[PDB]
Amino acid sequence: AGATHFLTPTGQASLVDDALYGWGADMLTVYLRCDPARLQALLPAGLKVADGLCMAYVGAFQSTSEDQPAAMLRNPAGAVYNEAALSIACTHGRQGYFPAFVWVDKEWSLIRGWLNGYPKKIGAITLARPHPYNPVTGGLREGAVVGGICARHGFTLFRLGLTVTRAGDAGDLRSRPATFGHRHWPALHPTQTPVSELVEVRSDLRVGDIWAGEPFIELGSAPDEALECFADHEVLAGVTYSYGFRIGGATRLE
Amino acid sequence: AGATHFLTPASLVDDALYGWGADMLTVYLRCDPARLQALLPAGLKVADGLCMAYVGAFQSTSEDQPAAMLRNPAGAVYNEAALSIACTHGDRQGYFPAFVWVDKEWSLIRGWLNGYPKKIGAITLARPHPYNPVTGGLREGAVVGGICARHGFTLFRLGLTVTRAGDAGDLRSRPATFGHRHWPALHPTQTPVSELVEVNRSDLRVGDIWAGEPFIELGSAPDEALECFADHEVLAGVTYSYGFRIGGATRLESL
Amino acid sequence: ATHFLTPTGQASLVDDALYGWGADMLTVYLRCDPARLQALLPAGLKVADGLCMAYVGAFQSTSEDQPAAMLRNPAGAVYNEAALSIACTHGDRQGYFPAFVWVDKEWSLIRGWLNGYPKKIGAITLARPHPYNPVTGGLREGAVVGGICARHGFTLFRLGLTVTRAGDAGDLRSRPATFGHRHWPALHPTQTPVSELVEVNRSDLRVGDIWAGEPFIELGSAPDEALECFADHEVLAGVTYSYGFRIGGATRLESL
Amino acid sequence: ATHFLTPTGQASLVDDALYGWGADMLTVYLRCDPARLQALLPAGLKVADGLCMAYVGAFQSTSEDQPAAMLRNPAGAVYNEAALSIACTHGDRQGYFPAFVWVDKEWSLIRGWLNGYPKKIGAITLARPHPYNPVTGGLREGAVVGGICARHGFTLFRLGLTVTRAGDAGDLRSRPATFGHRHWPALHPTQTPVSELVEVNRSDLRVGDIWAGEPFIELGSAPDEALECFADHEVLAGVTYSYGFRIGGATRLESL
Repeated sequence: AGATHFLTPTGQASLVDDALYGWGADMLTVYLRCDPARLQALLPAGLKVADGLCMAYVGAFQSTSEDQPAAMLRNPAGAVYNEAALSIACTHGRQGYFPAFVWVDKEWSLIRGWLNGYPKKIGAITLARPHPYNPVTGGLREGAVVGGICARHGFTLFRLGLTVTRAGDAGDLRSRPATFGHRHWPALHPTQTPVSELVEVRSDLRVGDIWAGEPFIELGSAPDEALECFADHEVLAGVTYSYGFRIGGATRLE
Repeated sequence: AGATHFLTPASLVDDALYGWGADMLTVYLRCDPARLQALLPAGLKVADGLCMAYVGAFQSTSEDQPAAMLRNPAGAVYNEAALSIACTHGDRQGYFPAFVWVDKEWSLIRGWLNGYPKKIGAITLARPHPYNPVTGGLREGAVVGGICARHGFTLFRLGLTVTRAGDAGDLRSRPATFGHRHWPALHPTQTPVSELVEVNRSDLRVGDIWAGEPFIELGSAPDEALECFADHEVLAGVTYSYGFRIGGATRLESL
Repeated sequence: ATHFLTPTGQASLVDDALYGWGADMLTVYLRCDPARLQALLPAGLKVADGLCMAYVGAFQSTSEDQPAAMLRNPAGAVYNEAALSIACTHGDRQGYFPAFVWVDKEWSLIRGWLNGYPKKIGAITLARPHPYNPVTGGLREGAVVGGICARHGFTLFRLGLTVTRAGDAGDLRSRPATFGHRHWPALHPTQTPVSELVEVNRSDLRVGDIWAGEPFIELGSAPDEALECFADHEVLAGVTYSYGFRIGGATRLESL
Repeated sequence: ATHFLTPTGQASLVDDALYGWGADMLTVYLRCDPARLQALLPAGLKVADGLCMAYVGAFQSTSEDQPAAMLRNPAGAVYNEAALSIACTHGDRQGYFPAFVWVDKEWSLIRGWLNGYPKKIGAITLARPHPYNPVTGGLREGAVVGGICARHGFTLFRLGLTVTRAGDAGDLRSRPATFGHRHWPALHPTQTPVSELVEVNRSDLRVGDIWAGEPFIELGSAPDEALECFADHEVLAGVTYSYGFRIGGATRLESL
């Protein structure tokens, strides 16, 4: 069921399948508030910024195609990726997030993302959590620390951290049901066929192993990024957790 | 004038003319034309099975930011390996670069936008540095090497033992580069794109050409189709430098 | 304790502090020709019956001295590692000699070398099913686990497991000692070399969440490696598990 | 030769053969407070007037007795490197001590350490205009050159040059010696440590294709680095050039 480059009759060499995928992930998330007017400039036409709430995350993801549920056995690097993002709370009519800036370390997740309107670049991303068998720290508990960082082209993009203060629950995260995407494929020559459309993307959502705590975030700057759009912020809360979901193709809105 | 994500008033790619300079290691091969045809998009017809494998070190610059290299050096260089198929569109002769791996996603996306099928890999081109006092630079007896890998799998290895200075007779030049600009729908409501394009590069210059004894060794990966190039005859090897300018690829027809 | 040496000590790759590790592991046990493996052992170690261990792991290390360093330096707190290790003995004492090891963080490379663990830098991935993944679930009967490592563009080896059952410490082949060859050669005759056999024992050890299954291994080859030393093997067993440990400096046994 | 030690020796990271290098270099000269730089120097080296050099380079090395290794192992034949080095003296002998070095191939890290060059692994890019690029041309008046290095996600430093004129050896601040601290500490009191000052001299040296221009440097910061030691500087000059050299092992001068 491979649907992209490299196209061959077998489909073995395609980056992404036309198939349902499943994800499990561990996440470090920091909620922020920026000037809503600055964030609106980053939103595609038809989405309205909320009160400036933003989420920064660094996560470690494990995805599986329903078309090849055992692919991890022979191709482990095709089954895991890391990702960092700065996402903006917004509305279409319906509450959601628009993930304006996303960096991932596997291009199959980049392209799958782009096809469903997720703006992604390639970066280097690390999520560090205390391993539960680590005898010096144990795992997640009060006093545990979690860290994340992402970088691209030699530039630090942002750093995130959490000092865990207590076990948490769904109250400690700002869930908004929709994820809005901008499926965009521009023309570099006037004869090329462009695509530009708003889409909405997840079923079977489970969230758990939630810990809340004292967050920190430090934004970097790069000549080919626009990180300053998130610079003048209020840091609201931090949480770390695990989550699983299924996604298909994102549905065209307009 | 960034034209892609991230769109802000941070784009990977500019709507602008780009220039490249590059050093290249190239091995020409012949495979079964019938196997290669299966890799060609509709409307391109395989030639006699001629294929080219290359590993190159590229330096690209946008005319919109000709000095970007000063502040963003990693945005100005990339490495790339490819397996390309000699083919025709009508009577016009070209190459279709069926499998390409590059190590910078701005080159991946620029490639995809102009119909180059690219993945991200790790690619190294090693050529003798002219100031190296043990070897000197390129000359008779010099060796050149290239390798590319993805997901931990070796994709292919290339090499050359230089035998003599060369000239354009040693490059199997075909004027067109044909692409498949492809953007599929993952939901039936999404708008797909599938169109054949032709890249014309202006200002092409080739030089510092050396010919020699080639070698190639194909790997295998569960998410690649390297076997399509496996049963081959190794024809020739060359290393050289080349520069050109490219704009967008012109649309030829829908698929 | 190492470069870069400064008055603060903040730029040292490796320090004297005690560390703890947690890890998830994929391990395949093998049997090779004992005579071939003996050629890889430093003087004073005797091969066992040819038993070997291949592993791929995702590791997380923390200093007792800086237990919260992970908050500001996450990439300094995690690494992946792959190894081919040889079961052997020093006298009647049973251990492993980890002949070939590849890691993706040089602070782990250097700590290894200082204790006689031979390490190179490679690219290493361990993939296990995430428990929240709704397509697969986590570790269970029928789950698959994969690992791969590569260097210089060459696949070094691939490992995998199809889980068949829950497991126990019985499915691991414990030999307490890790023998090392602490080696620092002279590149000029006036330089001071080091060559000595050392022994590490874990001062804290935990294994759990053990799953056994059907293994596979596929060795590659590279011009600057000696993977063929492990090539003609019998595949014995496979296991995936979680692991925790504490290690200090390795005690010198004898000069070489 | 080093790990991995095998009878063949095909798996050693480093051999004691003579090597030759060719390289393209971006260099910025600086002056810092000599008192801060002295704190980074090992005992027996005296800081000069505070002159430091920052460089980013693309290197290509070849073993004199494996001169064709690049054909089959290209990644073993090239590396990138960034450094901050301190002008100093040993007696009245003038040299550089390369206090902080980041390289992207561990065989270059280890060869460095053996010869007393303190090296870590980083990601390093040197970008120079390719002569065949029709938008820019190559090196000329008005050309721009850039270099950057990073580790653990932290930018370490950035360098750049806007070329103003062709240059010559007058534009280099050549000091014949490179002084090293060959250091191999003990992690257990029974282990044999090494700590000695060494001197490397080039037995073949070439510099050419020199261009001078307007430099820039921007130091970063990291929790596991000490880049602030170079922070309060005066930017003196910038140059890009090509370089070739042969080096063997560094000679031991004295213990530390």
